[PDB]
Amino acid sequence: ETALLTLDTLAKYLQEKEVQLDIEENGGQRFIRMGWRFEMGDAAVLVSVNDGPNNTSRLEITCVTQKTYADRRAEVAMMLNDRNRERAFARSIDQEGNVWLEYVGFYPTLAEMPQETFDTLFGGVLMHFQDDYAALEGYVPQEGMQIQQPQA
Amino acid sequence: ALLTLDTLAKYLQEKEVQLDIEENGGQRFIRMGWRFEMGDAAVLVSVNDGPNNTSRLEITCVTQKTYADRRAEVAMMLNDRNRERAFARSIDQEGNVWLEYVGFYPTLAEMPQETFDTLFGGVLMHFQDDYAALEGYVPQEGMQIQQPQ
Ligand SMILES: [Br-]
Ligand SMILES: [K+]
Repeated sequence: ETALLTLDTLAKYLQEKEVQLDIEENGGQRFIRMGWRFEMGDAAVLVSVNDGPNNTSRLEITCVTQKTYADRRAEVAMMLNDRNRERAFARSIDQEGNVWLEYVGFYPTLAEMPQETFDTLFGGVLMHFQDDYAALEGYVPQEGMQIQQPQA
Repeated sequence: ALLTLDTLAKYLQEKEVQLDIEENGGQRFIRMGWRFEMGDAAVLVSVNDGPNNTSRLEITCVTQKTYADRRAEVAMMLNDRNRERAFARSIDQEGNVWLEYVGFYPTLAEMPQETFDTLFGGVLMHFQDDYAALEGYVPQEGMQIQQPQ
């Protein structure tokens, strides 16, 4: 009804789920920074809302592994390549070997952004990232991977 | 002007785009061919209405040129672009190159023509950039200068 796409609206949604976060600023652009501890390793999660021309804004969510895989770079690139076609989101491995998963959505500026939609999107990003992270780490627990993992 | 496939097709048709609406599986989608200076492409658009009152808007471009002989090199090139630029690039087993946009919206979200045109334009521009890099494109042929008349 009244919640629009702004960094403060998304921070509130994250706070409401008791996610610990800080709001930072580089250049002119503010962003939300979060740490996240997955079963198989730690990660950074970033969120920003960037305005553009033509009254359109970009919601960007980014996950990056703390762990690095520089010694398996070609192998990882091909694994991520196949997921980039079959699934949502954009994965890559950088020169240092950290693995990234990114989301970019384009919205009319100050579009309605309901809590349910953001939670679905955000949860979706984390679940896809966790799946890739589990594959890199060869993590395949007997009980199966928990769909909902604590930031802890 | 809500997010429905029919709305998006109206926006494209308003811009004189040639398109067909098709059904595969249970999902309807818009199918288009696109001509770039360095090669042709398939361009697909769908709106998939999912759970938690959230829908996915998907826009996909696929090169008709193929790069299977260069698969590893292309994969690394796309990888680096996937880190630094919008959207998700990949190369498939046949060697065709894909660029995907997958956006999440409240179901039946407002989707003004100005935003869709910016989004759709941005996808095409990014894909053209990648296609140009793959092909090493340089304008090869000049303007014919003979006038009307
Ligand atoms: Br993406
Ligand atoms: K998916």
